[PDB]
Amino acid sequence: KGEDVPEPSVPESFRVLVKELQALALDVQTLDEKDNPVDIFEGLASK
Amino acid sequence: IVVREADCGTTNYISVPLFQPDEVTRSLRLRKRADIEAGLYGRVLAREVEVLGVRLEEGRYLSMDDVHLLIKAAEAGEIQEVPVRSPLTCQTRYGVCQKCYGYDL
Amino acid sequence: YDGRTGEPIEGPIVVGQMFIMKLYHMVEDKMHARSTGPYSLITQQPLG
Amino acid sequence: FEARRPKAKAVISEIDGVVRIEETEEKLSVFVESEGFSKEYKLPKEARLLVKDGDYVEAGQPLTRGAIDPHQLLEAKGPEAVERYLVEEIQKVYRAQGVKLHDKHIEIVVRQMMKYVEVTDPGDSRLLEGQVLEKWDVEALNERLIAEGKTPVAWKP
Amino acid sequence: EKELLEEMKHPSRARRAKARKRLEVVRAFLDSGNRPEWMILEAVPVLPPDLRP
DNA sequence: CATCCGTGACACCAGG
DNA sequence: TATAATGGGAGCTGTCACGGATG
Ligand SMILES: [Zn+2]
Repeated sequence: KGEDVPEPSVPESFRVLVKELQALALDVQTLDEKDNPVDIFEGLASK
Repeated sequence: IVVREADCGTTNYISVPLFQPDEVTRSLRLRKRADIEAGLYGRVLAREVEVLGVRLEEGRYLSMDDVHLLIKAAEAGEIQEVPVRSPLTCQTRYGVCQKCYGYDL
Repeated sequence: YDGRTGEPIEGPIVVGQMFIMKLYHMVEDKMHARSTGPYSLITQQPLG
Repeated sequence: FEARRPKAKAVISEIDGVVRIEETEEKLSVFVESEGFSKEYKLPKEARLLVKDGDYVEAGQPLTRGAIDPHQLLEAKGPEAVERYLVEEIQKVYRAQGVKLHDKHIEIVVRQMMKYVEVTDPGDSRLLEGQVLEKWDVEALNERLIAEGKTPVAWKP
Repeated sequence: EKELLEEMKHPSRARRAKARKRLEVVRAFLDSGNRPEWMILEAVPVLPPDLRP
């Protein structure tokens, strides 16, 4: 379209790492500076 | 390790020797030019140096000519070691500062 | 003689017949480029 | 770079003193004698010596020839000595092969090697004797405890 | 933690060392908030199927 | 305060 | 668904350093 490229987002292989660690009974939590969880899966995996 | 600031304000430094003991254990002889250059070039003087009638000020970035001058001074017996800012003594957390590192070679 | 000028090479040059082979590593088989293409199942990264 | 105890390790003096050789036809030892102390270094008979008898040797000065154990040099002579030794010994190899290379980079790496410390007395802190932590963190804790007026942590490099 | 701190004052060097080694794990679990029993699995997780196609 | 032993790690791209 | 049956079977051959166990 002739537009400048957008700022990127989380690469999928890090989501794969997080899920393969959860499969090892390890909770990996992306946090903000207030130590509140950040959802890199955009709610698609939280009930 | 990144250059994270311009100066950590440390007063510490290292002293690059211009002489090494002879393997004969006889005396101290001048180091090789290339070795002194790899030890001093592009670095920041941590203290005032006055040799051969030239003032090399604190905070000065030693150019190659400054190194050749210091070698000449050591040959004339006016200096045996050079005080110099170094990452060994930088106090920047998670890296080093600009003065301690020195030149971008 | 330099073919571009007709002047000679300033010195005498070694010239003679040599046996030279064309090895199996031809650029026709190796030049490759890609804008976008297939990606991998689990990693979603480009194939190799 | 791995700070490994060399195979052909040189024997260094733990303290200062004067050299006293004692070499039987079958065995050999070297004695460093202080004003009120004496250290015995029993080494094999065929080891090359660097000490003329009756000489004054610094702490950590090599008696035998060979490569110095960096950890022994650290205990004997301190961090500045180990940094000097590592930088110079690496540069010896690089100069030998004709490679020009600035001490800056080796010093960066050595700085990362000297990054940690070992607690010797916890003082008024929650730390433990033998606990390993970062020099920066123990120095921050000690500055906060000196601000609080408490006993700081005694740490070893 | 209290028993191990008492052990840390022992004249033996090896006993002090082993007390420190145990107390480091104890204090890791304490400061983190993890129950030790969680090192034992009751519900084994299952990886999403697209990651094992 | 040693020896013995189990467990890590052992270059990059390419095509395969 | 019924005779009796009752303990396996390969393995196949680095090089070093490090931290922990034992002895
Ligand atoms: Zn600095």
